[PDB]
Parts: sequence; structure tokens; C-alpha cells
Amino acid sequence: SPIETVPVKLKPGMDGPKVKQWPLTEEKIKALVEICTEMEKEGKISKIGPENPYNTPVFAIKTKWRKLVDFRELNKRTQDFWEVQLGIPHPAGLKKKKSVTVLDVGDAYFSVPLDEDFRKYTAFTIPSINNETPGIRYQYNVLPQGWKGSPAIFQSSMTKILEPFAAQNPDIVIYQYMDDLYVGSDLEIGQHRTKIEELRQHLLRWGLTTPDKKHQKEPPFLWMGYELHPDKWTVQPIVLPEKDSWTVNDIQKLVGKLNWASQIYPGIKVRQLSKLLRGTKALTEVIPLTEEAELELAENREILKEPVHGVYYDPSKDLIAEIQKQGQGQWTYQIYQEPFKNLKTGKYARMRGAHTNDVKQLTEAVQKITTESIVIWGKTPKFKLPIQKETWETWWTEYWQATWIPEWEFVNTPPLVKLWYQLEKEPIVGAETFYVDGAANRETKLGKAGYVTNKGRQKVVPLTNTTNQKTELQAIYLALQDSGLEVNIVTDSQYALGIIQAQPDKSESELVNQIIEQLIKKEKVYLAWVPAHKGIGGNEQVDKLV
Amino acid sequence: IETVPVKLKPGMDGPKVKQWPLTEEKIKALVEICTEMEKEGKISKIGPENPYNTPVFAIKSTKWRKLVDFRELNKRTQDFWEVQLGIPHPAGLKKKKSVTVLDVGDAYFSVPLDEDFRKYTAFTIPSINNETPGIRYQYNVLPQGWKGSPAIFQSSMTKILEPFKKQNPDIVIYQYMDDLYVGSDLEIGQHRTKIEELRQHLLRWGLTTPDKYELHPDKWTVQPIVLPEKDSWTVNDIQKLVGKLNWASQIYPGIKVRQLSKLLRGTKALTEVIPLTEEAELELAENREILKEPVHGVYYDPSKDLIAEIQKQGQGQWTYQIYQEPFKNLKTGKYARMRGAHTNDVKQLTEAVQKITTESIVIWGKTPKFKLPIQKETWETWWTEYWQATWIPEWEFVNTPPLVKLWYQ
Ligand SMILES: N#Cc1ccc2c(Oc3ccccc3OCCn3ccc(=O)[nH]c3=O)cc(F)cc2c1
Ligand SMILES: [Mg+2]
Repeated sequence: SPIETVPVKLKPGMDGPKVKQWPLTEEKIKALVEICTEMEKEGKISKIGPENPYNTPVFAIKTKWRKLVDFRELNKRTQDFWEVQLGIPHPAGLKKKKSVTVLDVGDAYFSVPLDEDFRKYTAFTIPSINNETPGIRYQYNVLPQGWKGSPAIFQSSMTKILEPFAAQNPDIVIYQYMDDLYVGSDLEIGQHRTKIEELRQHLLRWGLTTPDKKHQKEPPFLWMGYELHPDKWTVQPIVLPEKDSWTVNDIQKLVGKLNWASQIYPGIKVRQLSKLLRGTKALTEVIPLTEEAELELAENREILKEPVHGVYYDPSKDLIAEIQKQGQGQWTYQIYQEPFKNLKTGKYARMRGAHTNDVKQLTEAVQKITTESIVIWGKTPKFKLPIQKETWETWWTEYWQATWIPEWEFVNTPPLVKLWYQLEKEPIVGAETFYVDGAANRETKLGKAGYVTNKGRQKVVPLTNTTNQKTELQAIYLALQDSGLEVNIVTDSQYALGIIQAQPDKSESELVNQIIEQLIKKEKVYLAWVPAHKGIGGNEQVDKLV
Repeated sequence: IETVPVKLKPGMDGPKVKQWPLTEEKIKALVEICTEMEKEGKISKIGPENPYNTPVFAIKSTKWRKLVDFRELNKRTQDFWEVQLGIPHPAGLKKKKSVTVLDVGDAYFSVPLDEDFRKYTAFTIPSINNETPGIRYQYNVLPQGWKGSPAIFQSSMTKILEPFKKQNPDIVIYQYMDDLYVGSDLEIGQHRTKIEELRQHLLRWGLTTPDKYELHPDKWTVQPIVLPEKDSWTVNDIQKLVGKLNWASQIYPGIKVRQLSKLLRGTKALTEVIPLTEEAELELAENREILKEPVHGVYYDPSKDLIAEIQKQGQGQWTYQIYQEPFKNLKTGKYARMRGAHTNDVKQLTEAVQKITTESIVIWGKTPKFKLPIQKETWETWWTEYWQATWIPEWEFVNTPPLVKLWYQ
């Protein structure tokens, strides 16, 4: 009540809400006047004599009716505020305290006074006697529920009411979150209970009620989908439904639960389950689950059968993070400080790059984990990674991008990250030289792929249902098939040269996978490029053939 | 101390950028720096009724400076503060035999900022793990990194500098935000003594400068492309040469290549040697003579902001081109510096970007938007670790540049 108000404007040019009242049923009108006389006696609202042009509607709903006040037309018109704390603390980032209590602030918004000049814009009206008589005219003296400014003004008002108490108690830790205060301390019990009663009295002096020690929440705390325990944290228990049929809505809910669990349960995989969502977004469209998807789901149920817990942060200990590969471009990791307990866990996936590579994906995962470490603890982990120094050094030296590689050390746990093949940097003396080309018709969608070599060999292969780029990859696949373990290849396609000079380990296109196999098998492969249709020689004859 | 009113371009709200997560060390440096600035009056804490936010960073030489990213507030003010309080850009600064840069941002911190405008300079010091909503400030004086600060101060600056200009007519002095470029054709010792003269003159009038770093824009601008000059050429070398000339031909009108193409008449093996014809040298030498000239008809366009592309070359080298339209380069060059115990791809890239931006400022008075070859989130994490300029270029992150890596070195 004595709290300093936060000044509040209307948006420029805009003026306050004038909205006609809807008719109200007889049972609701008296039930509203009943709440209003009590809110007035408490000073939260006040009657007005209509020199005030504004009005907004008032609904009622329910052994105790509650009052509702639609405020969209006013929230449309008031100024923006500082955005109200997006996100929440991660329990892996909390530090243990010998005592923790949770105070619910009751009537939170109605305890903080509204700015005076702005109050006139919250006027509302109760119709009386079937619109035969004028109704009462109230207006708010405190933050309305559902007003656009209430959460942020209450946040800063609370932060200002806590200032003297934090100043007098440097060692006590307070977390704000909406209606709640979370107080932790290393005081011996009883001294902590005394400090909690001190803070409660200080809060009540500013007009903020809080639960009695008989009503304060008991550990473990059920908070935002976590179980917060005195010495460990975990997610609240996950339930995966068993259904005879699955809509896109159900697969969304399931993928969400599985991602949520993945922060503490290691090894959860989401690739095949989410490939089901790649199609049209119609929410009710029933989709059969695929074989690999139900295998993934059962393998997830296997990990979720056994409960798992995480530990809280200790600043004195080093921050270690370890990464393991799984199938189809999936990676899992643990952030930990101690050998048998994790701070948290997680996953990463290649997220729709058409062709990728194990070292690139491992680097992107280290990037994701570095960003998570900075967010959650304000530092970056020491890394333990399944890759040798020569492998990563060779990749980051050949690679066209710049890249930061943090301090890391080898962990010889298979699968290992390796370079599966290397193109030669210079042409191979003594190795056959294929000139290759491929061409297709964009309308009829049939094409040809072929090659011509310096030994004198020539070949052409028909193709149905193909595209002009797919044929040029097919021509290279042909030269790889028909050569010895050392082969020079000369293509006229920028696209194929880009796909293959990236040295992918994997692709969503089966033809590129079939090329990758041949590249791992061949001992040496030099790939060269020349412009098409320039009569270069070699390429001229291959282009004539196709 | 009467504030200059500051108005935004019509229909334009204030900046509302998100503030990056920062490590605990950098948050502590920002908290100390701001705790001091608040009691010097330069900044003040603000309430929930201020919605705007601008990003803040901490950089380093052995102590932490704060660095505000005013790019969004600059787009929404200075573009109407270039048409109104714009700073003309001399064309002689690109020609002087030497150019030194001097930091003079401290001068802004006396001058009050317009009372109605301060809300738009709000910034947030993050908490770790969202423990708290951040510490929340706004500026009460002209902020460094805002492009309105030099524009408001420029009358005082041209006044303070005028007697030194009358003493030394041939020196060139240009101001881009916090920095003062000073160019002379003097011998390097005379140039540095004149720079110290300007430093002492600036001190007598109450402008401190940090030092207690020269450019040479006789740069040989936009270097010609070079063909390899091998003693003997195989089919592979001729193929790479013909493809490189063919890419050049979409830039240089007169390239001829047919008598190099007939030189590979057969379906030869890649490593077979081929003698060059008396006809084929007519291609090679003449394409070299035509490759050793500037492109005709390439002019700088004020209406269109500059673009800069970079390509990693290996061995610590980086090629770059500043251009406004494709294949119409206004400048190209190569950055190269390495120390094995002190260099990596991001350090080299950030140093190259600062060097290119400095060249761009000396030449045209505005900065390019980079097309950086790096993962987005990697750069967003690590770029501050080697940043040193008070200004920040615009940038985006570009997919693969294929095979041109050989074509630009
Ligand atoms: N309902 C509820 C709720 C409850 C508590 C929350 C919370 O306690 C803390 C407040 C201040 C310092 C540390 C804190 O927690 C450390 C972890 N922790 C938790 C419980 C326990 O018994 N012991 C223990 O070590 C922090 C928080 F971020 C959210 C909280 C939410
Ligand atoms: Mg072709």
C-alpha cells in the first residue's frame, strides 16, 4: 500500500478504452456487487462519478463466485514494459543450501498500488435492474489481474521491498519468481526459521501476506516439472501413453515429453519419432508409426523404467562435459563434476543439413554445450571427446569455415570419430582418368549418365525418374564402380563437386551414401572440375555421348 | 550544458534487442564498471516502464572495458542524424602516405544527453542461470558507440581542432564515431611527432587519449589476379588454368581461351605433360596483359551500403573483397598474420574483420556488411574475445564458398 508507484503511459496517439457493457444475468449482478463492496472496503477499488468516459466489461463465474475483467482493449492501448523474465533457473545451476523454504505471496497484484494518473483508464460498470437504472462505477487503485503491466511492476516492486532485508542479511539467498519467493541459507535450523519469520514480518509490513510455517510447502518441491530434493533434482515422472493410433498431436506431446526427460535421463533418442512430423501439419492426421520409430520408443521406455537423478552445482569443482555418438547423427552428452553423478544430460541432432560429417556434427555439439554451460553456470566446461588430435586437426585445417576448438582430451570409448576417407590434393600418376557427365530432361524426367576414359573405355547408363543434378552424381558413382582402387575423375558439375568435396560421412540421399561407400573403398581418388560446354577435351567427348 | 534534442525517424520505436548470456567473469567486470559509472552520474538504474534494451559486452589491455552494441539504436536515429548532423568524409584520407587512429571517446562523457531520449539507451547486465532479472541501466550522457554522440559533439570538436589545422594545413583529420583518423605525407618520424603534438593539444583542451598503430592507404588497391607461372604444365594445370580464366572472363571483357582449349584436343590422362603452342602463348601472355589492368567503369555508389566477403585460405591467410554489385569489386586484399602459440581461426577472422572495417572507413567513411564464413552461434559466442574496436560492423553467416578459394589466391 505505501509502495511507490511505477508511472505508466498510454501508447502515443492512443486514448483509453471506451467499451459498451454487455447485459448481465440477475444471479451474477448481485454476486458482483458483493465482491465489489469488499474490494472497496480493502481500498483496492473506488467508486466514481461519471466525469470518466472509459469503461471495460465485467464477467462473473464460479460456493464462491469470482469476478473477471476482460482487459484486451486496455492492454492494446498501454505502453510496453520491460519483458518479464523469460525462462527459469535450471536446477543443475543451483547450489546446495542446508535449508530452503518457499513463500507464496497471496493477493500479489492487489497489494501493489497502481499509478494514480492511469487509474481512470481502468473504469468498469455493473448494469442494474435490466438496464432500467444506472449502474455503479468502480475503478482500480491497484494492479488489475490481467493488466499488461501487472507482472513487471509487481516484479520490480517486490525487488524493491526486498532491498533492506538483503542488505541486512548478506548471506541469505532469495530467488524471485512471480507469486513466489524461494529462500535458502546455510544457517543452522531454527536460525533459518527465525530468519524466515523475520522476512515474513518484513513482507507483511509492506502489505504482502505469506504462508504460516504450518502451511509452507514441504520438500520435495514439485516445481515447473521438476522434483527438487534437498540433495538431488530430477524431472517429475514421465508418462508415455500406449495407443492403438497416433495423431500429430500425440506425436508432438510424446516428442516433447521425451525431450524434457532427456535433460537428466541419458540416451533418449528422438530422430525417428520426429521424422513422422516432417510432413503436413494437420493436427488430427493419424499416422502409422514406423518400425524404427517404435523401436526407438521402446528403447526409450527401457531407460525411463529406472528413475534417475541429478546433482546441484559446486563452484569449487571442475566442470566436465562428455559426448557420445549414437545412430543416424544423434549425439548425447553429460555435464558432471563427479564420477558417478551428472549435473545434467542432453542430446543433439543434425537438424536437416542435406549431407553432414561426423566431425562437423561433433563440433556443432560442442558449440551447443558451450552455450548451455555459459547460460547455466557462467563458465565453459572442460571437454572429454571421442576424437584423436590428428583427426580434428586435419579436419579443421581442411575445412572452409573458421572454427574454435576448446581445451579437450581424448577418450578412447568407441565409437570413435574418424576421417573415413580423403580425396587426393593432386592428380594420381598412373591412375585411370574418367571423364564423366550426366544429363536429364526436366519434363520427361529420363536421363543418361556416362563416362569416357583415357584408356579408351566408354559407358552409358539409362536412368528413369531423375533430375539433371542426380544424373551428374550418378556419373561419378559409375566411374567409382568401374575403376581400380586409384582413379582420377573429371566432372563438369559445380553441384556434384560441392557435395563431394565436402567429404560427407552420411547423407539423407541414398545415392550419395552409395558414393561414400566407394570413396571409403578406393585407395586414392582425385576429383577435378572444368567448365561445361567449352570443348575442353575429354569433357567434350563425354558431353557428346550423353 | 544545454542538451541537444534528439528525435527518432518518423514511425520508429526504440531498440529492443536481446542481451547475450555472459560468463561470470565478464558479468563481474560489467557490474564493477557500471557501479562506478552510476556514481559518476553517467548512467542510472531504471524501472519496468522502460521497455527498450541494447546489448552489452566486456572486452579487454589488462583491464575490462565495456562495449555497447548500439547498431539497432544507430539504425533508428543516426540515419536521420546523417541527413541532419552528418559528418562529411574527405577523399584525401585514402591517399596520405600515413594515417594514425586516435581514440577520443572520453570527450562524450561530460556532455549531457537529451532528457526525453535517455530511455532509448537502456541496457541490461545479465544474471547467471536467470537467478535475477538483470541489472537495468540507462545513460545520462552521450554514450560511446552511439552515432549521435559524435554528431552532437562535432561543433565542439571542430572548434577544439581548428587552431591545430591552421598550424598544419596539409594534415587530414576525419572523425568516425569515437575515432579520429589523422593522415600525413610526412616521414614516419615527423608523422609521429605531429601525432604527439595533436595529443598534447588535445590534452590542453581537456580531451584525454589512451596511448602512452598506423595505416598506409597507398595500398595498391584491388590487386590484379595472377595466373600460375609453372615451368611445365600438365593436363591438370591447363584445366585449372582454363577454368580460372573462364571465371575471370565474366569480369574482364577480352579474355580469349580457345587456343588453350584446343591444346587439350585428346581425351588425355590428367598427369600427362603438354607443350604450349606458339598459338597458346598468345592466350596466356595476352590474358596476363589484360588481367593486369583495373576493371573499367566500377564506381562507388553512395545509395547502396558496401558488402564484404571473406574466404579462408589456410596457412593463416584470408582473402577478402569489398564490393557493392557482384563481380564489380571496389577493393580486394589478403590478411595474413599468425603465431602458433597465439593464433586460431576465430582470432584471425576477428582481426581480419577489424582490419577490413578500418580500410573501409578510411576509404568511404562507412562500414561494410560482412558475409562471414563461420557458424552463426560459434561467432556469437566467441567474437568478443579478440574484439578491440569501439564500433561493430553488421554481419551475416554464409554457406559454402566452393572452389573460389583457389580462384582468389
Ligand atoms: N517450489 C519450489 C522451489 C523451491 C526451492 C527453489 C530454490 O531453492 C533455493 C533457493 C536459494 C538457494 C538455493 C536453492 O535451492 C538449491 C537446491 N535445493 C532445493 C531444495 C532443497 O531442499 N535443497 C536444495 O539445496 C531455487 C529455485 F531456483 C527454485 C525453487 C523452487
Ligand atoms: Mg554436365
